[PDB]
Amino acid sequence: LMQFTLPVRLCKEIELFHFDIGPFENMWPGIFVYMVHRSCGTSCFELEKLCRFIMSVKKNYRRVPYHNWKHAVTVAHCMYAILQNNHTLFTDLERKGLLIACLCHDLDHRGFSNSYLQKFDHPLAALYSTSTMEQHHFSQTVSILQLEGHNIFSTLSSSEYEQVLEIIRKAIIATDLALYFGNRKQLEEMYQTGSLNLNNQSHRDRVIGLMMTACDLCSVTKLWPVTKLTANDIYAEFWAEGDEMKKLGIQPIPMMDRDKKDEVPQGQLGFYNAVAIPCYTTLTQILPPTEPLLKACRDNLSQWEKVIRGEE
Ligand SMILES: CCOC(=O)c1ncn(-c2cccc(Oc3cccc(-n4cnc(C(=O)OCC)c4C)c3)c2)c1C
Ligand SMILES: [Mg+2]
Ligand SMILES: [Zn+2]
Repeated sequence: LMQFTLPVRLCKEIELFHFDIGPFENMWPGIFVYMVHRSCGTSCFELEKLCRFIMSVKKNYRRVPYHNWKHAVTVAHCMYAILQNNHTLFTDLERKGLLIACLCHDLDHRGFSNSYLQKFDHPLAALYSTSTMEQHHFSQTVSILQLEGHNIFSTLSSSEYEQVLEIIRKAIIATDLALYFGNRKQLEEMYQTGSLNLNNQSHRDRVIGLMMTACDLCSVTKLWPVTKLTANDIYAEFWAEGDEMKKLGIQPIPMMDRDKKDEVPQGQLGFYNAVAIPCYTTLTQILPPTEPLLKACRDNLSQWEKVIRGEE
């Protein structure tokens, strides 16, 4: 009989795709609990275990400029919006798994790409040859679930448990944006040829993968001041990586070269055209009620075009 509630402006705005979770770090756990309770029910997780899990998840995000705890909770909130706008398309196990997958999807990120790990010769790049950080993030998720009093999935059968951990693994692996391009091409073709079948688990897998990319990129779907200030955070990481590439004797790609600051506007255009727009385009085709993510992304592309024209 303990319903989590938010102040009125949050209670209403949290249901919208463009909600920003705000700069009050200590409200993020309650925002997440509010979302699980509304998306899943007060019954899906024992509150004391969920609280302990969220707090260990928080502790295992690092204080990097972008791939931090705020990103975790932001990506969960977009997933919550998709789930609440497409109620009857998702299983009970999918609703439980996917908000958790989003909270956990960047666990123990260090602010460097899979590439940099591979060029540095980091031990994780020997353990996990592809989707290096993303296998690490799942591995950290499983480690936190196995802490005493942290198994939020305790109530599930042996079957359901294997099923949810497999939804989470695939969800997290899909956030490897190298995998996005092929996934979306396949989903586009299936949607157009009419072969797309949500009863085919393999198809559901691809659709959940696209939702994961959509949630992961959701900074591009926010109010322009959120979008622009978040871009400054992600380039802070990208340029520190470029600095590290130069320290290994490697000229970085332009996106990671702080000497090519000037070129950010045009690089955002490429990003919106090559990744973001197509991502939310295909998502809106498959799940019509996600359309506000596409429309917001398009709006933000047009703000980046204005930056380029010196109209800001
Ligand atoms: C918080 C906002 O999230 C982002 O901004 C974001 N999130 C992921 N990615 C990303 C990761 C890997 C490849 C990629 O894919 C693309 C695709 C097409 C263009 C680009 N691109 C972006 N900037 C430059 C650049 O040179 O800036 C110069 C400083 C270039 C080339 C990145 C895009 C970006 C840019
Ligand atoms: Mg990631
Ligand atoms: Zn992420």
